[PDB]
Amino acid sequence: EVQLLESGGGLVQPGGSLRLSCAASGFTFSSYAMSWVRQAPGKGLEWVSAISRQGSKTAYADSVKGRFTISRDNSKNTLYLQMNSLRAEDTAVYYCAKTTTAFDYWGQGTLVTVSSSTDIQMTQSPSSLSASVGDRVTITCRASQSISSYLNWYQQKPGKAPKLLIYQASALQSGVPSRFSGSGSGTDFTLTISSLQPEDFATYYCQQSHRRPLTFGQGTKVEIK
Amino acid sequence: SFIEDLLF
Repeated sequence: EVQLLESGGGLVQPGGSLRLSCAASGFTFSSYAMSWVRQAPGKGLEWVSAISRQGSKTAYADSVKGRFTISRDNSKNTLYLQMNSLRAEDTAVYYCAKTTTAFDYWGQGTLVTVSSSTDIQMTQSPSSLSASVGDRVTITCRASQSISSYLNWYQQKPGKAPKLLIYQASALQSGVPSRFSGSGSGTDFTLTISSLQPEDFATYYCQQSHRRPLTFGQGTKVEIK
Repeated sequence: SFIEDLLF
Protein backbone atom coordinates (compact mmCIF):
# COMPACT_ATOMS: atom_id res chain seq x y z
CA GLU A 1 0.00 0.00 0.00
CA VAL A 2 3.05 2.35 -0.04
CA GLN A 3 2.79 4.45 -3.21
CA LEU A 4 4.80 7.21 -4.91
CA LEU A 5 3.09 8.44 -8.09
CA GLU A 6 5.12 10.69 -10.34
CA SER A 7 3.81 12.98 -13.06
CA GLY A 8 4.86 16.05 -15.03
CA GLY A 9 7.68 14.79 -17.25
CA GLY A 10 7.88 14.85 -21.01
CA LEU A 11 9.74 16.47 -23.88
CA VAL A 12 11.16 20.00 -23.69
CA GLN A 13 13.51 22.25 -25.68
CA PRO A 14 16.88 23.27 -24.17
CA GLY A 15 16.46 26.22 -21.84
CA GLY A 16 12.79 25.53 -21.08
CA SER A 17 11.29 24.34 -17.80
CA LEU A 18 9.33 21.46 -16.27
CA ARG A 19 7.77 20.83 -12.87
CA LEU A 20 7.69 17.26 -11.58
CA SER A 21 5.28 16.01 -8.93
CA CYS A 22 5.40 12.92 -6.70
CA ALA A 23 2.12 12.04 -4.96
CA ALA A 24 2.68 9.97 -1.82
CA SER A 25 0.21 7.65 -0.10
CA GLY A 26 0.41 4.78 2.39
CA PHE A 27 2.76 6.24 5.02
CA THR A 28 3.11 9.45 7.00
CA PHE A 29 4.73 11.66 4.35
CA SER A 30 5.83 14.37 6.79
CA SER A 31 7.76 11.78 8.83
CA TYR A 32 10.38 11.21 6.10
CA ALA A 33 13.00 13.04 4.07
CA MET A 34 12.52 12.74 0.31
CA SER A 35 14.92 12.68 -2.65
CA TRP A 36 15.02 12.88 -6.43
CA VAL A 37 17.23 10.39 -8.26
CA ARG A 38 17.68 10.37 -12.02
CA GLN A 39 18.96 7.86 -14.57
CA ALA A 40 20.14 8.94 -18.03
CA PRO A 41 19.22 6.41 -20.77
CA GLY A 42 21.38 3.31 -20.60
CA LYS A 43 23.32 4.98 -17.79
CA GLY A 44 23.47 4.69 -13.99
CA LEU A 45 21.67 6.19 -11.02
CA GLU A 46 22.57 9.70 -9.86
CA TRP A 47 21.28 11.47 -6.77
CA VAL A 48 19.83 14.90 -7.61
CA SER A 49 18.18 16.52 -4.60
CA ALA A 50 16.74 16.00 -1.11
CA ILE A 51 14.52 17.83 1.36
CA SER A 52 13.93 17.46 5.10
CA ARG A 53 10.68 16.30 6.71
CA GLN A 54 9.22 19.80 7.19
CA GLY A 55 10.75 21.36 4.05
CA SER A 56 13.16 23.53 6.02
CA LYS A 57 16.40 22.04 4.65
CA THR A 58 17.28 21.23 1.04
CA ALA A 59 20.32 19.76 -0.72
CA TYR A 60 21.34 19.70 -4.39
CA ALA A 61 23.91 17.87 -6.46
CA ASP A 62 26.45 20.24 -8.04
CA SER A 63 25.14 19.28 -11.49
CA VAL A 64 21.70 20.82 -10.82
CA LYS A 65 22.76 23.59 -8.41
CA GLY A 66 21.01 26.88 -9.13
CA ARG A 67 18.64 25.44 -11.73
CA PHE A 68 16.58 22.85 -9.84
CA THR A 69 14.47 23.51 -6.77
CA ILE A 70 12.96 20.84 -4.53
CA SER A 71 9.92 21.50 -2.38
CA ARG A 72 7.21 19.60 -0.57
CA ASP A 73 3.61 20.20 0.48
CA ASN A 74 2.87 18.01 3.46
CA SER A 75 -0.82 18.96 3.48
CA LYS A 76 -1.19 17.32 0.04
CA ASN A 77 1.54 14.68 0.62
CA THR A 78 3.28 15.88 -2.55
CA LEU A 79 6.95 16.30 -3.44
CA TYR A 80 8.00 18.72 -6.20
CA LEU A 81 10.96 19.36 -8.52
CA GLN A 82 11.03 22.67 -10.40
CA MET A 83 13.57 22.26 -13.21
CA ASN A 84 14.61 25.48 -14.97
CA SER A 85 17.43 26.14 -17.44
CA LEU A 86 17.08 22.62 -18.75
CA ARG A 87 20.08 21.14 -20.54
CA ALA A 88 20.36 18.11 -22.81
CA GLU A 89 22.46 16.58 -20.00
CA ASP A 90 19.35 16.62 -17.77
CA THR A 91 17.83 13.94 -20.00
CA ALA A 92 16.81 11.08 -17.73
CA VAL A 93 14.09 9.16 -15.98
CA TYR A 94 13.53 10.97 -12.66
CA TYR A 95 12.49 9.04 -9.52
CA CYS A 96 11.29 10.27 -6.15
CA ALA A 97 12.54 8.21 -3.21
CA LYS A 98 11.65 7.97 0.46
CA THR A 99 15.05 8.60 2.10
CA THR A 100 16.28 7.04 5.37
CA THR A 101 19.65 5.27 5.61
CA ALA A 102 18.82 4.06 2.09
CA PHE A 103 16.22 4.93 -0.54
CA ASP A 104 13.48 2.69 0.88
CA TYR A 105 10.79 3.05 -1.80
CA TRP A 106 10.98 4.56 -5.27
CA GLY A 107 8.27 5.96 -7.51
CA GLN A 108 7.76 4.50 -10.98
CA GLY A 109 9.81 7.30 -12.60
CA THR A 110 8.98 10.01 -15.18
CA LEU A 111 11.06 10.57 -18.33
CA VAL A 112 12.36 14.06 -19.08
CA THR A 113 13.89 14.48 -22.54
CA VAL A 114 15.69 17.73 -23.32
CA SER A 115 16.14 18.05 -27.10
CA SER A 116 15.61 20.52 -29.97
CA SER A 117 36.49 15.35 -7.00
CA THR A 118 36.29 14.89 -3.22
CA ASP A 119 33.17 12.71 -3.67
CA ILE A 120 33.21 9.01 -2.86
CA GLN A 121 33.47 6.87 -5.99
CA MET A 122 31.59 3.57 -6.08
CA THR A 123 32.82 0.99 -8.60
CA GLN A 124 31.17 -2.37 -9.18
CA SER A 125 32.59 -5.52 -10.71
CA PRO A 126 31.78 -7.06 -13.00
CA SER A 127 29.77 -4.53 -15.03
CA SER A 128 27.57 -7.38 -16.26
CA LEU A 129 27.48 -11.17 -16.31
CA SER A 130 25.41 -14.12 -17.55
CA ALA A 131 24.85 -17.24 -15.45
CA SER A 132 22.48 -20.20 -15.25
CA VAL A 133 19.66 -21.01 -12.86
CA GLY A 134 21.07 -22.40 -9.63
CA ASP A 135 24.44 -20.71 -10.10
CA ARG A 136 25.99 -18.76 -7.24
CA VAL A 137 26.55 -15.16 -8.34
CA THR A 138 28.95 -12.75 -6.66
CA ILE A 139 29.15 -8.99 -7.25
CA THR A 140 31.70 -6.61 -5.80
CA CYS A 141 31.44 -2.94 -4.88
CA ARG A 142 34.45 -0.84 -3.91
CA ALA A 143 34.47 2.63 -2.39
CA SER A 144 37.36 4.97 -3.06
CA GLN A 145 37.41 5.74 0.67
CA SER A 146 35.81 4.25 3.76
CA ILE A 147 32.00 4.30 4.00
CA SER A 148 31.88 2.25 7.25
CA SER A 149 28.97 -0.19 6.68
CA TYR A 150 26.54 2.25 5.02
CA LEU A 151 26.34 0.46 1.68
CA ASN A 152 23.00 -0.17 -0.01
CA TRP A 153 22.07 -2.61 -2.78
CA TYR A 154 19.24 -1.95 -5.22
CA GLN A 155 17.59 -4.24 -7.77
CA GLN A 156 16.31 -2.72 -11.02
CA LYS A 157 14.23 -4.72 -13.49
CA PRO A 158 14.28 -3.51 -17.11
CA GLY A 159 11.84 -0.62 -17.33
CA LYS A 160 11.05 -0.61 -13.61
CA ALA A 161 12.08 1.53 -10.71
CA PRO A 162 14.84 0.35 -8.37
CA LYS A 163 13.81 -1.73 -5.38
CA LEU A 164 15.86 -1.71 -2.18
CA LEU A 165 17.36 -5.15 -1.60
CA ILE A 166 19.95 -4.82 1.19
CA TYR A 167 20.93 -1.82 3.31
CA GLN A 168 23.79 -1.17 5.72
CA ALA A 169 25.88 -3.82 3.94
CA SER A 170 23.94 -6.82 5.26
CA ALA A 171 20.39 -5.95 6.44
CA LEU A 172 17.70 -7.37 4.13
CA GLN A 173 14.70 -5.26 3.22
CA SER A 174 11.38 -6.85 4.17
CA GLY A 175 10.24 -9.59 1.82
CA VAL A 176 13.61 -10.10 0.12
CA PRO A 177 14.46 -13.81 -0.37
CA SER A 178 17.21 -15.28 1.80
CA ARG A 179 19.17 -16.20 -1.33
CA PHE A 180 20.46 -12.60 -1.21
CA SER A 181 23.29 -11.75 1.18
CA GLY A 182 25.64 -8.83 1.55
CA SER A 183 28.84 -8.37 3.47
CA GLY A 184 31.80 -6.06 3.78
CA SER A 185 32.84 -2.92 5.59
CA GLY A 186 35.12 0.02 4.99
CA THR A 187 35.89 -0.07 1.26
CA ASP A 188 35.10 -3.59 -0.08
CA PHE A 189 31.59 -5.03 -0.26
CA THR A 190 29.90 -8.00 -1.83
CA LEU A 191 26.42 -9.04 -2.86
CA THR A 192 25.82 -12.78 -3.20
CA ILE A 193 22.96 -14.72 -4.77
CA SER A 194 23.21 -18.29 -3.47
CA SER A 195 20.89 -19.96 -6.00
CA LEU A 196 20.07 -17.80 -9.03
CA GLN A 197 16.39 -17.83 -10.05
CA PRO A 198 14.80 -16.78 -13.36
CA GLU A 199 13.14 -13.74 -11.78
CA ASP A 200 16.53 -12.49 -10.57
CA PHE A 201 17.60 -10.92 -13.88
CA ALA A 202 18.19 -7.20 -13.28
CA THR A 203 20.86 -4.54 -12.90
CA TYR A 204 22.22 -4.41 -9.35
CA TYR A 205 23.45 -1.09 -7.97
CA CYS A 206 25.38 -0.31 -4.82
CA GLN A 207 25.19 3.10 -3.18
CA GLN A 208 26.86 4.64 -0.14
CA SER A 209 25.05 6.69 2.49
CA HIS A 210 28.17 7.69 4.45
CA ARG A 211 28.81 11.25 3.26
CA ARG A 212 26.94 13.62 0.97
CA PRO A 213 26.59 13.53 -1.88
CA LEU A 214 25.07 10.06 -2.03
CA THR A 215 26.77 8.13 -4.84
CA PHE A 216 25.95 5.01 -6.84
CA GLY A 217 28.01 2.37 -8.50
CA GLN A 218 27.59 2.09 -12.25
CA GLY A 219 25.56 -1.15 -11.92
CA THR A 220 25.94 -4.87 -12.60
CA LYS A 221 23.55 -6.21 -15.22
CA VAL A 222 22.79 -9.90 -14.54
CA GLU A 223 21.18 -12.10 -17.19
CA ILE A 224 19.95 -15.68 -16.85
CA LYS A 225 21.79 -16.93 -19.95
CA SER B 1 18.41 12.41 12.36
CA PHE B 2 20.78 10.02 10.61
CA ILE B 3 19.58 11.39 7.26
CA GLU B 4 19.29 14.96 8.65
CA ASP B 5 22.97 14.88 9.74
CA LEU B 6 24.03 13.09 6.54
CA LEU B 7 22.23 15.37 4.04
CA PHE B 8 21.98 18.74 5.83
